[PDB]
Amino acid sequence: LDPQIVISGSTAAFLAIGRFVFLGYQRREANDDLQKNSTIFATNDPAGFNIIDVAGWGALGHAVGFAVLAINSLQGANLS
Amino acid sequence: NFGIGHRMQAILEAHTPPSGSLGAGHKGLFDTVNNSLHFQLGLALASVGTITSLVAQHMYSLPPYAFQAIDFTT
Amino acid sequence: KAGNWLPGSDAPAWLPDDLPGNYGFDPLSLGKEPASLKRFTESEVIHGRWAMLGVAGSLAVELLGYGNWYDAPLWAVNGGKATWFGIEVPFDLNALLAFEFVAMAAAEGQRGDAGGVVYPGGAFDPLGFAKDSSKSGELKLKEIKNGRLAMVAFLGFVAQHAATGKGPIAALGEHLANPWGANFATNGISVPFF
Amino acid sequence: KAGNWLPGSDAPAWLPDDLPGNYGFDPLSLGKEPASLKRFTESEVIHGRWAMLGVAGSLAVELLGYGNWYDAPLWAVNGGKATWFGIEVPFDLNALLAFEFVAMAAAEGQRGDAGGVVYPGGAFDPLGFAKDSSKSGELKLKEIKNGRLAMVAFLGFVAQHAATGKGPIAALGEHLANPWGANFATNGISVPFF
Amino acid sequence: DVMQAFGTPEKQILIEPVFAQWIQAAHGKALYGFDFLLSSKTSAAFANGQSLWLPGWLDAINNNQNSLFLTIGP
Amino acid sequence: DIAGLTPCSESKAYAKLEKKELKTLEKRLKQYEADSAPAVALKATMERTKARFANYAKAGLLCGNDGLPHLIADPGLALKYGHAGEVFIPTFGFLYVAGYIGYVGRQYLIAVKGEAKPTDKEIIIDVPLATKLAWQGAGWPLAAVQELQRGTLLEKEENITVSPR
Amino acid sequence: RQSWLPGSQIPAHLDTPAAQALAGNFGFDPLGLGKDPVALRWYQQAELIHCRTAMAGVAGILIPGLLTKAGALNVPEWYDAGKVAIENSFAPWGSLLAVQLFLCGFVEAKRWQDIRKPGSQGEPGSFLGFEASLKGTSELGYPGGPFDPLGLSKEADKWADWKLKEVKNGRLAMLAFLGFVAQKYATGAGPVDNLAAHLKDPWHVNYATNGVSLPFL
Ligand code: CHL
Ligand code: CLA
Ligand SMILES: CC(/C=C/C=C(C)/C=C/[C@@]12O[C@]1(C)C[C@@H](O)CC2(C)C)=C\C=C\C=C(C)\C=C\C=C(C)\C=C\[C@@]12O[C@]1(C)C[C@@H](O)CC2(C)C
Ligand SMILES: CC(/C=C/C=C(C)/C=C/[C@@]12O[C@]1(C)C[C@@H](O)CC2(C)C)=C\C=C\C=C(C)\C=C\C=C(C)\C=C\[C@@]12O[C@]1(C)C[C@@H](O)CC2(C)C
Ligand SMILES: CC1=C(/C=C/C(C)=C/C=C/C(C)=C/C=C/C=C(C)/C=C/C=C(C)/C=C/C2=C(C)CCCC2(C)C)C(C)(C)CCC1
Ligand SMILES: CC1=C(/C=C/C(C)=C/C=C/C(C)=C/C=C/C=C(C)/C=C/C=C(C)/C=C/C2=C(C)CCCC2(C)C)C(C)(C)CCC1
Ligand SMILES: CCCCCCCCCCCCO[C@H]1O[C@H](CO)[C@@H](O[C@H]2O[C@H](CO)[C@@H](O)[C@H](O)[C@H]2O)[C@H](O)[C@H]1O
Repeated sequence: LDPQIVISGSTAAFLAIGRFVFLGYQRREANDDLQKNSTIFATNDPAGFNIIDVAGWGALGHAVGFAVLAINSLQGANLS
Repeated sequence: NFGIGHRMQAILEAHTPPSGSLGAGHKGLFDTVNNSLHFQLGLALASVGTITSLVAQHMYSLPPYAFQAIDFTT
Repeated sequence: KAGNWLPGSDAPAWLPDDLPGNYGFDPLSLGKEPASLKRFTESEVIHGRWAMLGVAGSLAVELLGYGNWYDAPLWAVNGGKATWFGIEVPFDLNALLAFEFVAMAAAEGQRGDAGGVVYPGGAFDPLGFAKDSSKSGELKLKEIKNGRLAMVAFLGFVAQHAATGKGPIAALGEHLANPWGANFATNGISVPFF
Repeated sequence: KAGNWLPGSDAPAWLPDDLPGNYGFDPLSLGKEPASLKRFTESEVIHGRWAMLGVAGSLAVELLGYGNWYDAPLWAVNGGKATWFGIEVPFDLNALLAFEFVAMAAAEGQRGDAGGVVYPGGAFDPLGFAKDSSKSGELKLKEIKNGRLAMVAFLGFVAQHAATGKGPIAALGEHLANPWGANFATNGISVPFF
Repeated sequence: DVMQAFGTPEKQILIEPVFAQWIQAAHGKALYGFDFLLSSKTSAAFANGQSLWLPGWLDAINNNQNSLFLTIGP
Repeated sequence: DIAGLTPCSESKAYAKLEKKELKTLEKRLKQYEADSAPAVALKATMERTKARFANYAKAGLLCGNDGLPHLIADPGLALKYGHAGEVFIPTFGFLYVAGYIGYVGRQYLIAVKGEAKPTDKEIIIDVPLATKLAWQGAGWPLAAVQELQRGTLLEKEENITVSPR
Repeated sequence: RQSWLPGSQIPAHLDTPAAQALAGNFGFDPLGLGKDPVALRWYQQAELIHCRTAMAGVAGILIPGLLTKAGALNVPEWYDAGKVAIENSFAPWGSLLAVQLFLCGFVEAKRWQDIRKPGSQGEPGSFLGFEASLKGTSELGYPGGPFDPLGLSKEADKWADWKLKEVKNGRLAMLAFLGFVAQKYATGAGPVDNLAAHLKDPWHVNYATNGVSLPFL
């Protein structure tokens, strides 16, 4: 498997579902100076999808993407 | 501080069996555990105490160190 | 009320008379809590609908002559190629998982937000059989009864295959040939002391 | 009232006088409840009509020389082919089951919806024999009496074949040849200690 | 002890630990003859892991000169 | 066989153990005269020993490498291979007698709590009452179930003293 | 007042009007098993079912056995019939037994639900018009209806006598079956063989000389 299509595809899929499908569900579930949300990560995205969400759904995509590459690499392996 | 993830108090308040078999369930236990150093130390000792036994049971049967098995006294 | 599952008994008070498929069967009183019963009512229909498709798909494959339901995914493990009605499907296992996860998440995510709606109608009822909502009571009873039967049938497929290892149609032919010598009592599995 | 089944006995009160074929026979009081009797009244006529066709068919096959009623379906299990009056019928067992199930389900489904209409008339009475109500009383009695006779006759075919293994026409010929040496008492099963 | 003292060791109560030996067989120990799961060469569990770790594990568990699931008795 | 054991009737160690036990008695029997009482006692012990090893082998006990009988406690294995008389059947023998004792004692306790001085009936036993209850305890399994089904076996929580919590 | 033991104290729970209305009440309950009225009602049903099953079973052993000795029939011993029948059977005993449990379980369940709620099996619409005949009679354990084709129970003047005869013969049949089991192990012969052997020499062929029953002697 080519790493670019697999990792890009999985990342694209997980960003889409996080923005169009489960964004509403996550927001409903989601809803001394080192413990306060001092910086509000404001975004111009119409649906409220901000950088923190991008890191989260993007991280899942990368993790799932490498799992596909790792599992496939085993097939045809020697001494393993 | 980043607006994602779980609040531990929320998780505990949610886990109440509907039939009432556990009464109020886990309501109030976040403050009980979080405000009691003895509740925390009791949990830590119980967890580490069991882990120490696991170390004993697994290290003799699955020796991780080279030439450990033949050193009977060790 | 659809009927009585145990003639001579009294229906539990927590099962309303107008609930489709209400035979008063709740010996463990799982639906005693009204909030729990609401979830169970939705879940039963969903399980029945999937089981009705699953049983039809399991029977259709073996009747048409493309193996049994149990052997369908073996191509993805033996290096074979997917087929459908004898038509080769270019996709491989990894591609199939991607399509299914994305598609089902989109469709199931949409249904989840609806808030436990079990009879959408509308786009899901193009021919408008239940559009009247007056005669829908009879149809809902037919759906739940066929759905319950399909759920029982599918468990019969899994259990029978785990015992004899044959397909449901093959097992039926085995029973018909020797009804008294080919049944669950002669597997050597289901009843250990026989 | 047609008559009395047991001379000197008292007719049950729950059997209406006008009911065709009413001989006051209900020793077990099965028809005591009006709802039960209504269902049983229809079922008796349906059984009688099928038995009359069944007995007439069973005799016709053997009289015309095509075998007895019991051996008719053997072609489906011995790898043969169906015949009707000697001419081959291309259909096989699986096709016959499918067509019969669909045809009977449609026909019997329509009857079930009518709600126990024993005597529909109309399209089913093209010659209008039962058009008049006054004459219908006697005709209904003749139908139920011939029907009850046919039901007993078919039970005779089944019981006699099991004991002897021959066809109804063959049995009648055997009895006529040696009445005192060929009967139920000499078949070795009906009467034990002989 | 009383049976041993009176010179009749055959009269003592010796209960085999079949539940524990059954677990050992499930892990691949062929001594007890239960022969299922990792002790059964025709099981799915035995086959699926036969290319990853079962060869090394099965060699170690069926050697009675180490401490990996020692043989047990009354 | 089960768990690598072998039948005692087919065990070399089991047979060897019997020879050693009899050999020990035979050595002692040499120093006594044929008709003397010590000789009679020793031979009686020898006969019992031979019968014991014969009976255990006949019963089908499994022997370990040590040659000693080993019991089988899992009900499935015991019933499948004819070892039910080792643990399984004895299990229900005990529970019948144990419940008999417990049920009879409970009946006596309840019976005397309606007397003027209940504690006097616990140090001076009402033998006529105790004897009657002993004979009726043979049906305790039936009686106990009926109390369980009637809701009279147990006392209500509102009548049981507890400490502050 | 007829008693199993003249002069003994009849248990109080067997002297109530409800208990004395049971068939075969001779005041016999030394263990006090039926002291609870609810339990006595259940045990009365158990005794009737055991009585009727034992009567059918013992008649199925004794009548074929007596005819076999006379030569009218050729039936094996009751303790060998199961093996002989299965060899010439169309099904293995496992499939035969399984069908039996399904069929027996169904009718036993309907009887069970009638004990808990008498007359409840007549619930309209439950059975295909036949539920009207499944209500039973006013007495638990005497269903009547289709179970009494000749209508012998309708005769009030003979009702009490019929019930006493059933329980008396039923109790006798139960002891007869227990005798068959005991005599099979003690003697290793058939029940009619045991009867003939006793009649041949009563004073030397009995349980005191079978070598099993009396080991102390
Ligand atoms: C539940 C069962 C039951 C039991 C356990 C008993 C038990 C007893 N009853 Mg009772 N009865 C029972 C039911 C009934 N009894 C009676 C009516 C009576 C009466 C009238 C009497 C008893 C008595 C007795 C006692 C006799 C004591 C003894 O050693 O006799 C020894 C037993 C025998 C001598 C009989 C042995 C018979 C043998 C096994 C059969 C032999 C038959 C052969 C054909 C003989 C060979 C041929 C000959 C010519 C040599 C005994 C405690 C007697 C007693 O002591 O009362 C205070 C007494 O008088 N019972 C009735 C009818 C209502 C019963 C109905 O179910
Ligand atoms: C105390 C716990 C305990 C444990 C650890 C075991 C363990 C075992 N039992 Mg036992 N058993 C127990 C209690 C226990 N049993 C009790 C209380 C009963 C009486 C109700 C039985 C009745 C019983 C039967 C009837 C059988 C076993 C059997 C077995 C063995 C294989 C089946 C299995 O997976 O069992 C693991 C145990 C459990 C998960 C707990 C529940 C076990 C149930 C009661 C029995 C399951 C039987 C199984 C479906 C048979 C499959 C076919 C077989 C040929 C392998 C296994 C060594 C089987 C065997 O090998 O027989 C020779 C067998 O046939 N057991
Ligand atoms: C005997 C019978 C019913 C008898 C009922 C009785 C006595 C009931 C009696 C009582 O209940 C009462 C009234 C009142 C109660 O108080 C008392 C009792 C005593 C309880 C029905 C038969 C009913 C018989 C019927 C319906 C028969 C149908 C036969 C058909 C269709 C045959 C078709 C074919 O034979 C062909 C033509 C050609 C072949 O080759 C193929 C086949 C398929 C075999
Ligand atoms: C059901 C029954 C027997 C059924 C037998 C059947 C179906 C046999 C069938 C077959 O044989 C055939 C026909 C043919 C064979 O080829 C095959 C088989 C299959 C073998 C016996 C019950 C037999 C039941 C018995 C013996 C019960 C006895 C109970 C007693 C004595 C109780 C006494 C007391 O309880 C009181 C009343 C009051 C208390 O206070 C005191 C005590 C003392 C506790
Ligand atoms: C703006 C816009 C747009 C666009 C967008 C885009 C294009 C985006 C992108 C995005 C992206 C592109 C993102 C990414 C992310 C990523 C991440 C976040 C990652 C992570 C990772 C990780 C975490 C990893 C880990 C690991 C390691 C390190 C090792 C091995 C293992 C693992 C894998 C686990 C659109 C048109 C739509 C619309 C309009 C607007
Ligand atoms: C008093 C108190 C306290 C204390 C406590 C304690 C001290 C405890 C302990 C405890 C403990 C100490 C516990 C333990 C537990 C354990 C468990 C529960 C386990 C489990 C396990 C499992 C489940 C497993 C499984 C498995 C197996 C077996 C094999 C294979 C793998 C697996 C994983 C599957 C506190 C502080 C709270 C406070 C309050 C009071
Ligand atoms: C082989 C078969 C595999 C099957 C795998 C199934 C995986 C299921 C994962 C579910 C993850 C959560 O997803 C799901 O969460 C909620 C239900 O719980 C839904 O959301 C809804 O749930 C609440 C509780 O019922 C409702 O009151 C709200 O309307 C809404 O918040 C989401 O719209 C749905 O996406």
